[PDB]
Amino acid sequence: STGSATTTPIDSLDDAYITPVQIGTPAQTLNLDFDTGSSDLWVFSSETTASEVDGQTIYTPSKSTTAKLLSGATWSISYGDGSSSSGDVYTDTVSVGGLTVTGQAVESAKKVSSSFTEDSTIDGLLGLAFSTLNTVSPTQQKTFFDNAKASLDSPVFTADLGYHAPGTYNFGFIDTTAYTGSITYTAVSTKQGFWEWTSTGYAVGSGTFKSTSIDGIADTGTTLLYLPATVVSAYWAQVSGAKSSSSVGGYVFPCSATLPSFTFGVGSARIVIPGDYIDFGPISTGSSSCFGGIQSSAGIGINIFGDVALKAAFVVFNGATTPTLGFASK
Repeated sequence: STGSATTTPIDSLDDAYITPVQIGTPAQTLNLDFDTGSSDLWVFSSETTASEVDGQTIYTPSKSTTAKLLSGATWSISYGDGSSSSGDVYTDTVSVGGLTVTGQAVESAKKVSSSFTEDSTIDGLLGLAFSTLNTVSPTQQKTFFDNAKASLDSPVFTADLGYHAPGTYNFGFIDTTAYTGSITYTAVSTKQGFWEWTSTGYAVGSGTFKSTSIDGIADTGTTLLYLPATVVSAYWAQVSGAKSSSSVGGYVFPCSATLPSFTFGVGSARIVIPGDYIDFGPISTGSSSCFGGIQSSAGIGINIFGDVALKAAFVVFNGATTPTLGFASK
């Protein structure tokens, strides 16, 4: 089998992307944030504290003839941005772009933190990291991809995120019309549960490529590109007036600037992020200070190839027995 679904930016900055997902019988369609950095499929629901729902579409398990309470199971997750959610668990039928999994764990939120409430466009998350990170207790549950894998034509999914435009998540096949040149595959460590790989270096604008190993994760659920402070300083030093602002929480730059591109290495191949992809707009409405899309990872503990980097590429998440990642230009 295969599946193919369009993913759409939630706002004019590409802060996140939502993908429609069918849950239950009859189908209830919710718009989920596909997150290769986590491993829980959780939804706003009829069980979510009413004051914490503000415009999201909710899953109502009592209206699904295929929903079954997973008795005793609870979940609770905290994300790198400080947000969190928790609740109980149902199994139900879940379909993405025509690919159907029966018996998928659907984690129903009883509580969500303010950032989720305040984002009316995201109805939940669909985790695509490794199932070892799934938070359901006492019986850990599998991701949608893990449950689908055996049925797929090939044990892969691909992320093709757009810049200020829709893109595609495919399951079970590689669309050879969706990229240019060849796909370069690179090794993955699953020891931390992530799609963790090692970039071979970077360049800033038209500058020379610096060969240096940068370990990080391919994370569709993180907006920006988080890299070591040395790399990030070298980037912003090429933008007149750019500075790191403790009060804003990162590098800012004059909105009048033209940003240089940023290149990252995948083996001997190179992915070029155009400068415009690194502009996240005014820090507050009407400000002439703009927020940068490349930020230091020094306070995170891990480097994160988030959407800013991934949207410049066609990305293969290869879930074969030994997983690997593939990157192509597009």
